[PDB]
This record gives sequence, structure tokens and C-alpha cells, in this order.
Amino acid sequence: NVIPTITQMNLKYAISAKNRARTVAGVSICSTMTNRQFHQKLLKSIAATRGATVVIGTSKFYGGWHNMLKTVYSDVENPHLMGWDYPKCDRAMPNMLRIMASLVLARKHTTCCSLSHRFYRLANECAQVLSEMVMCGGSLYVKPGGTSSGDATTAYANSVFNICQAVTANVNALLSTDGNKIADKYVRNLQHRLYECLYRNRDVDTDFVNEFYAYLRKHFSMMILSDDAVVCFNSTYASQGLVASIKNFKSVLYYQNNVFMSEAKCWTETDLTKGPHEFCSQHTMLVKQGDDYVYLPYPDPSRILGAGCFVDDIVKTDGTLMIERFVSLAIDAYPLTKHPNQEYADVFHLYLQYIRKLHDELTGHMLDMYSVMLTNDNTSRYWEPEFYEAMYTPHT
Amino acid sequence: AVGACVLCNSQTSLRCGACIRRPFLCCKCCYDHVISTSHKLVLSVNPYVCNAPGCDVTDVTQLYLGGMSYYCKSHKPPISFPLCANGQVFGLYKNTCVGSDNVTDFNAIATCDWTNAGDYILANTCTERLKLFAAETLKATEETFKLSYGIATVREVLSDRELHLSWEVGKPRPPLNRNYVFTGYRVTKNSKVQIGEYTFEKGDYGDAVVYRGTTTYKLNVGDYFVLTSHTVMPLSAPTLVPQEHYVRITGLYPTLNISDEFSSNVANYQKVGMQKYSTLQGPPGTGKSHFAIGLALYYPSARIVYTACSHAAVDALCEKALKYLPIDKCSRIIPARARVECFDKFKVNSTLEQYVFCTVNALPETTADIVVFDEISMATNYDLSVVNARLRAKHYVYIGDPAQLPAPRTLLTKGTLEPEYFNSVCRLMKTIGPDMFLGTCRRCPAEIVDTVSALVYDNKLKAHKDKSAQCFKMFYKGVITHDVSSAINRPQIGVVREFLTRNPAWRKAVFISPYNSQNAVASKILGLPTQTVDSSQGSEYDYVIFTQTTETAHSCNVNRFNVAITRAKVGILCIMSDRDLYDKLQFTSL
Amino acid sequence: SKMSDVKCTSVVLLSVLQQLRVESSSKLWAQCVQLHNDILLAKDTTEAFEKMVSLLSVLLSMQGAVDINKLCEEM
Amino acid sequence: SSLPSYAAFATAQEAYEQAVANGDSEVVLKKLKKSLNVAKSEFDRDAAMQRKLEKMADQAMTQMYKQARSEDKRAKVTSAMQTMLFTMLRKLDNDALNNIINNARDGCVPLNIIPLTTAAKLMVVIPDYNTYKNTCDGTTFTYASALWEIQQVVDADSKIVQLSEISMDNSPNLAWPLIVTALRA
Amino acid sequence: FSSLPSYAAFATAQEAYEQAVANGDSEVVLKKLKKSLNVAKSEFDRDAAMQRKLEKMADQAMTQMYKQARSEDKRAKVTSAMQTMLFTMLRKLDNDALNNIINNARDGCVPLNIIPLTTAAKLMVVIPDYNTYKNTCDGTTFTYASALWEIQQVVDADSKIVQLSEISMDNSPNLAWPLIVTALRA
RNA sequence: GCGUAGCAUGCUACGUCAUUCUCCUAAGAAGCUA
RNA sequence: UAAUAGCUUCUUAGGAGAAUGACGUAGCAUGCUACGC
Ligand SMILES: Nc1ncnc2c1ncn2[C@@H]1O[C@H](COP(=O)(O)OP(=O)(O)O)[C@@H](O)[C@H]1O
Ligand SMILES: [Mg+2]
Ligand SMILES: [Zn+2]
Ligand SMILES: [Zn+2]
Ligand SMILES: [Zn+2]
Repeated sequence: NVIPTITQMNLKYAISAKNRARTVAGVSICSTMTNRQFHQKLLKSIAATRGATVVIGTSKFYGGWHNMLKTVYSDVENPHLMGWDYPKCDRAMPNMLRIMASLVLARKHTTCCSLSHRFYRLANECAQVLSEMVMCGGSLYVKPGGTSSGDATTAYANSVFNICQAVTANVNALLSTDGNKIADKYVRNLQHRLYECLYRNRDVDTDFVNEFYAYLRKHFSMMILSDDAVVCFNSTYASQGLVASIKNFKSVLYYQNNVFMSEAKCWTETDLTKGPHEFCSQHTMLVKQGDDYVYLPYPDPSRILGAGCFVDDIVKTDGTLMIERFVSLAIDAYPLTKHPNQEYADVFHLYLQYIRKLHDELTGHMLDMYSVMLTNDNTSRYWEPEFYEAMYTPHT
Repeated sequence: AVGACVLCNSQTSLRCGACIRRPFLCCKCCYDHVISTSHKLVLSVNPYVCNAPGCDVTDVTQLYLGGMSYYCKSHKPPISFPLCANGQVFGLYKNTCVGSDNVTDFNAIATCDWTNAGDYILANTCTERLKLFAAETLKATEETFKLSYGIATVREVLSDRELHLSWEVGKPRPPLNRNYVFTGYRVTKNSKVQIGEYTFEKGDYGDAVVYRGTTTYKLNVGDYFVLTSHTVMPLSAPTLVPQEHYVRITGLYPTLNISDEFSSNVANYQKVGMQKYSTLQGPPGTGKSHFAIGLALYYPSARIVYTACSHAAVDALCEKALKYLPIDKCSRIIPARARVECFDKFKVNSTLEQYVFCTVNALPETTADIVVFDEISMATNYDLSVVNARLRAKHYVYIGDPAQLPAPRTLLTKGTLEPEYFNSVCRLMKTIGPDMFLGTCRRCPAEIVDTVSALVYDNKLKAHKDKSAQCFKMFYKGVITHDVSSAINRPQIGVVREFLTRNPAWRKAVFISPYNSQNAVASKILGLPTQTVDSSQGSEYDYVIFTQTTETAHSCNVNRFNVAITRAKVGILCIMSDRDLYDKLQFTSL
Repeated sequence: SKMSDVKCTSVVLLSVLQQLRVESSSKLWAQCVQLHNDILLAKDTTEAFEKMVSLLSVLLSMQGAVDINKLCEEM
Repeated sequence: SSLPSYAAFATAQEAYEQAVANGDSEVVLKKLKKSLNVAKSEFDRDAAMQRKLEKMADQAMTQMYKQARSEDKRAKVTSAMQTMLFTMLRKLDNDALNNIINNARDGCVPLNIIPLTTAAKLMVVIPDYNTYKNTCDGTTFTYASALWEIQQVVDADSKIVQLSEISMDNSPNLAWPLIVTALRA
Repeated sequence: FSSLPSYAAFATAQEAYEQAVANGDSEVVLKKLKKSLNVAKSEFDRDAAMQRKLEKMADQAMTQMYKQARSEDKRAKVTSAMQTMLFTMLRKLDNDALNNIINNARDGCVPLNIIPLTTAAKLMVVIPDYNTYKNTCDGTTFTYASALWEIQQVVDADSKIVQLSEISMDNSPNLAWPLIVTALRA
């Protein structure tokens, strides 16, 4: 049976760098419960795999960022890093691509579900997520399409959509090349068989699908987190048109997403010793840790200072009540101490000194409210930089 | 649960358990209070009783903080330490508590039963925080005195309009009037539960009470009544907001030719505008409450809240405002129960109107541009703190006179209270003097004012009328019937009845007597509007018949008699008891 | 630090206005929100100060809301 | 550590120390070792319950402090925010902000939002001739560190009053406070 | 612990041991009584362990029972709330118009999006500016969804009543847009 | 030489307690990301 | 009014395990001594 569902639109009260309002989709429990029961095994299996294309469940601490970046550079020949942007990603996504993502996620149910069971699960997904009734200010509207950001499988379906767009860009790049200019005889035959498998074949050719997958993994290595993507592509092939470039992504998003991807939000890095320019809002820098060089992610110092200065509750302003609040921010701001800019390195020391001042005045206020100090105080380790240095060391 | 010490405003977490109001006390102040008085119970976030399996020790010098709780001398964990020691009492914020020297007046305020007179003169000349605490505990004691009134029951019912009463043997009997209510019981087997809210009033013949109820339940003989209790709320605002003298009028605006009648009080209006709060003291019927309405006509745009402690005074003020102010922009705020019948001619109970009249007790939290408190003699420091808390304002004006009758003060029964200790406002009036003062009687005739300028005021008032010779002083013995616990003088009422058909122009004179019992029972025998002396204050009538019921210290009170006679407008007949009181006034023969 | 002192003062000012139930009047709250957001998204100090004058005029226009004399005598 | 079980353990340890200083042989030495162990075990149990009790004391202290401070901070949210706002306003020391605040203290507050566009309308109430004399020079009006052209002066009766009628002698009969409508120049 | 007779056995063994030590009993009897006291205390603490487990599992069972009773008395409340909501929504229905449009259906099935559009008796129009107001519902009556509606009320974004004379080209800046107009089907 | 009894030393099993560590779960507070 | 998912910090409680130490009991191995054969 198909259960239609109403999803609320909730305004998001959080810190941001732009003044446009952000809205999330609160989906009903009747949809979330069944979508969990349908997808959670695969979703937890994706979140527990290390070294794959979809980096979900991979921590950035204890060398997780360095491991991710070393898996992206998986033996590519002339590596250049690339990153693109999806403008209006959750609201311009076509219904065909969302249905594609839902059908790709549902390929794991080849034994537990029948054909009709999988169809009615897809229909429930479409009725509750894709084209639903939306409660926006006490009024029911119809959502025209696009993914809602509150379903159970949001980041994972978004990752499927991102991988699909990248594969489409590579297919278009390889097919739109001349063919008489391709010097490599292997890539010319690959293009010929790609056209055969696209427009002259109706049954799946698993041998060529494996061959093209191997080609993409060899020359177009990817790292996907649901709309962020780092690619470590072969620069020579991409210059010859044998592998997708930024212009191919722009073309694909123009004719398949109904958006224009300006090249001012897409970055290219010719030097691997600097890492990706930005992935998950973190810049990357190569530091000498211990005796070897590793990649550490540092955030925008403006973001950390804004999180310290502006809060969403009146009781987060006391400071002495929230020392863990600043310990977490110092954990996030630790890699700034390796930045060559001293004003960036001073943010971590500022947070450590504020933690020490907060503990000093907390102990003063506690000794005032009583006449005895606390017997056990282990707060001294939060203004020592070793507690935060061990946060980015691969021993754990 | 922390707070501020009452007499030093340091931080604290201790309270005195034995005190009725349970006030916060810092460590030094709490030690000073408990080591010297008989109060030996201190409530922290947890009470300081001993936490044995079963033990009842409350004295704080006996206890220790042992293990994780407060334990007595021979129940403590072997590891101590003493609570009440080192010149302090152990509590939160222990090493920031500065004591005081006001732990000598606070002991007297907490200990005293408000029976003597000196307790009031120490409860009104102390510091500002103690002025609030003393008023709070005085109201608490006045409320808890009602708990000692005898439990009632019903004898039988021959007539369903007049209940029969039976008090419990061995307890005092409360007075029967409108101010006191009752709530019942049916405790036979079988419903120890309330049976409604009733009220009583005595009957003239035999033993009977012509009752009233909120519902229509009958009493099977086991059903009975007990007087309920009014819990007293805490108060925070100062009794008087501190005064500041502005250079020029701020927040108020004058008018264009205010009137031809209020042209004399213009300087006092400007003085009111200049100062933060002002006090107007004048003999009765000289233009005090007709000064407030003139002030309203002088500051037309200013929102004004008029308030008073009584209902029959604010009703007279409402009538005067209706006579003068535009009636469209007025109000009248009444309590939910509305025990007395209030003034229903304006749009009643609309707080957000420009001119708003209310009693002190029913004041709603709001703002204003000037608040006019009236008849401050009736008001205690509780009323001043209430009006200073609920109503924010830019300018305050207190109008009233100390020589009129003060607040009831039911607990006071020894000695007399001088005017300068009625409340803070009267103390200010008598100590340094009023800010505005107008002595010239514009209401009462020449004879009654020329006699009242000998009783209370030391030959101060000239006045303006002609003595119409309708001021009468009667000689009549007036035998006593102490019936309702307030006296009734049947033969004096008989004198009035036998000489109210001989006075064709006196058919509408209001009947005034100090005792509410005779004042209420007179309605059958003569039919005139009736009024007690306490509520007659602030209201004028064209003709007054005053009857001194019995010779006592209540009816022979010069303040009460002076506020009684001076409500007349053209003539007054009064029958007297005291050979002195009838002789000190100069009236006609009879 | 003068540009960043203006951007925090506007945050506190709009918090005060929200506490004073300016949010109930949608036409006034829209202008207050516009001024606050344009102060936060500012590169020039003079523009931010002009918009701060306009935003403080909302607080100063309501007579019965705040006690200016008491607030300015605590400094 | 000033407790009974530590007194027993300490005197047993001192007795064993003296005995092992003598330490001849052998059964008394082993029995004293066992007595030291059995006293130490009871002292250690007492110390463990002591530490459990003091850990729960610290739990209670921290929790009560957090509750008290949180309720105190949430209680005083309006006055604290207003005091913080005016502290920050004073620290800025802008000449326009100081001007409008000083006028607001006198009561010369605006009736609408002060406009930024040129030739836009400002309505401001002036409550006395003192505030008019400083701010208004001729037909010019100085406010918010800016010059405005006076357009229309009215009273609380909404009666139009000419700029010639505002003086030391005629205004004391007028219907103050005036309301001045001006345009940004 | 104290209820069980293991404490009694320990207490009598300890009393006998102390009495014989004070009486100067021989070394063999002293060792015998020491061994008996040791095994008595062993049984005592061994059963005290079972008592610890008893009280621990009893408190866990009681907490589980309290939680289950609470979650079963909170289920009935939401069941009743859902039932009352559903039945009030039933009572809101325009039964005659809905019956007509549902009997006109061939299969008895109709799109949901036409259920208000053909049966709702009240229409709420939210209008952001004056040009839109002039276009869609100017005047006291207008046409929408092939039906005739009569304006019964107009409010602003502040939920304050606005009169139709106040919605003008020059009075538009003084109105708190958007305006919500409520009309009834004629 | 054997049996019984006692003392001392050592190993194993079990029960109880103290300390430290690891993990598994539950509950709560918080931070960041998409 | 406040979504899905991931990671991390801190605190509390419960269970299980490990390690070390302490006591008690039982079993086994050895040395010395007393009695009987
Ligand atoms: N300026 C005046 N001219 C004439 N009569 C006046 C004037 N002021 C007051 N009165 C009269 O004097 C009386 C005083 O009344 P009121 O102010 O209520 O006295 P009190 O305040 O003592 O109760 C009023 O009834 C009024 O008629
Ligand atoms: Mg009067
Ligand atoms: Zn006391
Ligand atoms: Zn004190
Ligand atoms: Zn005890």
C-alpha cells in the first residue's frame, strides 16, 4: 500500500555566512520508521566501510583525513585535484535522478523483497519524499520534486546522485571527443564500445561495465560526501578530453539539472602537496607530525571565532557553565597552530587561554558558593596542547 | 535556591524556619539572629534537622555537617564539623556574608506579637528593607490571628432565611459582618469536605443570623463552618521611591486656561511636576481630592491612576471625576469577588484607559505618567509597597491627612498610635512637612468647622460658609445592647426615628455611627442610607445624622468623631454620649 | 576593532528589540531584520554606522519600552 | 589522613616497622605482616567509601552550581541585555549615536525610523523650548549628526504652527510637545 | 542481610570466640573457634552477595515495570488524541458537496487536490502586494476555481482587520503585507 | 617403614574486598560536517 | 517550531573481561615434631 505523508518545513536557527534562510524537511514518523526498516542495513554498511568512494562514517580525527586523501590519490598517473559545486542541489535535483538513487539503494533487496514489494517501497519513497504535501506555515502545498533533506536516506541518496552526475560527465567527455585525434588505441576502442553499449545495446554488458568502472577508478578517482566531491583525475587525459573536466560538469548540470554551475565555485589544484582546496568546509595542509608528513584539516578561523562569540541560547553565554563547549571548539581549531599565518595560529591559543580563564573563574565561583575546592579536578588537561595534538595522531 | 539577606543584601541560602515569613539571612546575620533569640530552626536548600533513622533535633548549635547530611550530637558520622560556629552559621556563600548592627531591631521585629504600640513605632522608623519585612510579617500575623476564631455549627432551621448559629465552647467568636467569610464541613462519617462559601450577619430578635451563600446547599445539623485564610504574598518594591528634584517639568505638559475654578492650585501643580513624588496634607474638606482632578485637568495628556485603600472613598473620587473629567475616558477596576457594591457608571474594568480608578488591593500591574494615592491614613506600608510595585509611574502624588482615622490595626490593643507612625507617608508629612498644604474648608458650614477647629486642629482653619443653624447636638442617654460584639443602641435609634418625622428636610441624611452593628441594623427602622465612620471618610453628603452608640475608647476617639462630623455639607444632627465631647463642640440646644 | 564592534552591537540591539516584542509588528520587524542583516553584511564602517543609527531609532522611538535615563545613568 | 581506620593501619604499620627493625625471627614477623594486611584492607575499604562519598559530594556541588547559575542567567535576560547594549553603545562613541541618545534622554525622540535616503521624511517630537533652541537653527534642524530642512511643525492638537511662533513668549502658551516633520538634506 | 540467619551464625560464632579468648582457652580450641568464625563469616558474605543481586535485580525489575506502565498509559493518551482529531475532521466535512463529487466519480476515487477546490466552503487568499490584490480579488466578490466567492474578512500579516477602503494604491505602503482575505462560497 | 595429630613452605580451585585498565550497553550535556 | 545521517569530546550508571594486591575456605606436594604398631 502507498502511504502519502505530510512533511513540515522548519526554519533552521544556526550560524551561517550568508543571510538566506535555511529550511529543513521534518518528515513524519510513519515514513521515517519504515524507511529506516528498509534502508538502515545498507546505510550502516556504507558508514562502516573504510577506503571506498563514499566517505560516510569516516572520521577526520586520528589520521582519518590523511587516510581519505591517500585513498583518493589511488595510483593516478598525472594527478590534478578537482572540486565542483551543485547550485540549489536539493531543490533542482530532477525526479528521475532521485528515483535512480532510490532504485540503486534498493538493489540490495534481491532476496528479501519481491518485485512488487520493491515497487511499492519505491512508490512510498516518492509519495513521502519526492512529491509530497508540504506543511509551510499552517498550509499544505504540493512539492514539485527534488529531494527533501529530512528523509532517512538523504546523504546516501545524495551520494548516489553525485556519483551519477560524475559518471555522466565522464561519459559525455569521452563521447564528445573526436576519435580520430585519440592517439591511445585502447581509449579509442573504449569509446567505440561505450557508444555500442549506450545506443546499440539493450541488454547490460557486464564486461564493459566492469571495464569502464576500472577506467574511471584508474583515471578519475573520487571521494564523495553527499554533495562534496574531491577528484584526483589524470590531467593529461582530461586535457585530451578522455576524462571529465569542469566544463563537462557544467554542461551536464546545464542539460540534466537545469542549473548553471559557475566556475567561480569549482576549484582545481595542480599541486598535490597542498591537498584539496576545500572538502566538507575544511581546508587541508601538509604538516610534519612526529617524523612523517600528514594531511590535517583546518577550518575557517572566522567560523570558530563566530561559534565562540555568537550562540543560540542565553545560557551558552555564561562560559563557566559550558567549558566542554570551548573544549570541542579548540579540538576543531587545533590544526590552525600549524598554519604559516600567525593570526590563524593564535585562534587555538586564544581558545586555550579562554578555557583556562573559564576554569579559574569557575573555581573562584565554586569556592565562593561554598568554602571548599573540588577534590578531583581533571580540567588541567584542556589547556595543554597535547590533549588536542593526540586528537590528530593515527594511534587510535 | 539562593537569595539575598534582608538586613544586609548579601548573598545567602539560609532562612529562619521559626519566622512566619521565612526570610533569607546571610551567615553572620543568621548567627546573630539565632544565637540571641528563641528562634533555633534554619532552612537551607535542605532543612537543618538531624538525618538519623528517627531523630528530631533542630537547634543549630547542636548539629553538625557529617558525612553528607546534617546530623545531631550523638547521631553524627565520626567525622564532624559543627554548623553553628566560628561566629557564623554554615551556608552557601559563606565567606562573602557581611553582617550588620540591625540584628538588634530584626530580633524585635521577628519576636514581637504586634500587641503593644511600640512594635509599630519600631516597625516604621527602621531601615528600608525592615520596613518591608515588618509590614509583611504584620500582615501574616493579622491573617494567622483568624485561625483562633471559634468553629461554628448550626443549631437548627425554623426559618430558611435566617440561620441559627452555635459557636464551639471554649473559643472566641468572630464578629458578624461582610468582611469575614466561612467555608464548611460535614465531618460526620461521611464527607469531611467543604460545603460552600457562606457569610453571616446578626438578627435583631433572639439569636439568629440572616446568612448568605455562594451556592444553595442546606446544612443537616452536623454541617458547620470555619473561617478560611488569606495567604499573604511577598513584597519587594520600596515603600517610597527615592525623591529627585528636577530643574523643570519632565514628562508632563501644562494646559491652556485649565479652568476658572482650579486657577488657585496652579503653583502646586507645577511643584508636583518638578518633584518625583509630592505630598498634600490638609484638613478634611479643603480641596484635597479636588486637587487631584484639577491636576488631571492641568495635565490632560497624562495617563493617571487613582488609588485608595477604601472602596467608599475611591467611589466618591469616581463620582467627582464623573462630575468634572470627561466620562468617556475613565474606568473602574473591581476585584473578582467584589464584596462591596462598587461604582458602575463608567466602562468598568478596562485597565488600559487614560484615567483608571482602583483600590490598592486590586491594582493591576501597569504604567502611568502620574499615580495619585488618596487617603494615605487608611494605607499601611503594605499598601504603599503594593502600589509602588504594581504601578510604574513618572510622578507620584500622595494626598491625605494624618488627623483622620488610621488603618484598623486589629492586633493593636495596648496604647495609642501617634499619627507620625501610621505609615511612611504620614511620617514624612509630620516630620519635615507636606510639600503642598491648603487649610481652608470649602465643604462644611461655619458651625461644624468652627467646632472641629477646636477638637483636632489647634485653631488653624478659617473656612467659607454661613452657619445655617442646622447643626444639632442632642442629649440622650442611649442604653446599651452589646449584641453583635459591636454595640447597638436601640433607644438612640428610637430618638432618631421619633425625630426624623419632625424634620421634613432631613429625610435623606446619611446615618453615621462608629459601630457597624447599629449602622447596619438601622436600615429597617428609618430606611436612610447607612455608613460606618471608617468608610464614610472621603465622601460628602448634604445631611448627616451621627449617633455616638456607646461610651468607649473607640467611639469617643477625637479623630474618628472629627472625620465623622466633617462629611456634612449644609447641616448635621449628632447625638452624643460623653459629657465632655458634647461640651467641647458648640451646637444648638434641643 | 571598530567594524566588528558595530556588527556585535547590532546583534545585541536586535536581541533587545525582539525582547521588546517588536516581532509582533511585521512591518517594523522586517525593517529591523533588514537593517541588522545589512549591518552584518557590511564592508564599510560609515554605512554600518548609518544603519545602526536607523536601527537604534526603532529602540528610541518606543517611549514606554525602555528607561533611557536609568540605562544611561548606569554608565 | 585523620580518620579512625587510618589510625589503626598507621599504628599497625609503625609496629611492623619497629618489629622489622628488630626482625629476629620469624612467626611474630609473619603474624605482624598478616595483621598489617588485615588492618590495611579495612582501612582501604573505609578510604574507598570515603572517596565514593566525596565524589558524590563533588557531583552534587557541580550540579547545584549549574542549576543555580542557569536559572539566574535565564531569569535576568532583559535587563542584562539592555545594560550590555548600552555599554556597547557607549563604547562605540559615535557622534550620531551619542547625539540621538542624548536627545532621547531629554525626550526628543523620533516617531519613525530615521531614514538614510536623501530627501526622506523624519518626524521627531520636541518637548520643550530648550530642546528646540539647540537643535533648530532657523529652518535647519540638526539631528543624528545630519542636517534636515524643517517642513511642518504641529502640536498635540495637530494644529500647524509657523516657525515664527516658536519663541520665549508665545510658546509658553502653545500645546507642547511640538512634532517637527523634516526632510533629509 | 541481617534478616537471614547467616548474620546470627556469624554473631554467635564471634561471641563464642571472644568469650573463649577472654577466658584464656587453649591454642587448639582458639584455632578451632577461629576456623568456625571464618567459615561463618564466609557464609555470611556469600549470602550477602546473593542479597546484593536480589536487591539490584529487584530495583531493575521495578524500574522496568514503572517504565512499561508509563509507556502504556502514554499510549492510550495519544490513541485518544488521534481518535478525537480524526472524528473532529470528520465533523468538519462538507458532506453534501463531497458526496456529490464522490458519486460523480466512476470508481469512487477522486484526486485529493480537487477535494477543497470543489467542496471547501471557505477560501483564504494570501496576497503579497497591491497589484496582485487588484488582479485577483478586487471588489467584494470575485471568481476563483470556476466559483463565486464573497469577501467576508480581510486581515493583514499582523492579524489585524483591514477594511476594503484601506486597500488602495496610496494606502498600500501603510498596510502590513501580505494580506489574508477570507471569502465564503456564494 | 606405616597410620593419626600439630606447625611451617609451596601450587591449584572457589568466595569476598581494594586499586588500575579494556570493552559492551544505557542515559545526559555539547561541538563540527553534509 | 526545531529534520536525516556521520564523527568527536565530556559526564553518570550497569554488565562482562583482564591485571595486581589482600583475606578466608577446600584440595594436592614437601620439611620438622608428638603418640601407636
Ligand atoms: N476652588 C474651589 N472653589 C469652590 N469650591 C471648591 C473648590 N475646591 C473645592 N471645592 C469644594 O470643596 C469640596 C472639597 O472636596 P474634597 O476635595 O473631596 O475634600 P477632601 O479632599 O477633604 O475629601 C468639594 O466638594 C468642592 O465642592
Ligand atoms: Mg478628599
Ligand atoms: Zn527568626
Ligand atoms: Zn546578612
Ligand atoms: Zn540526631
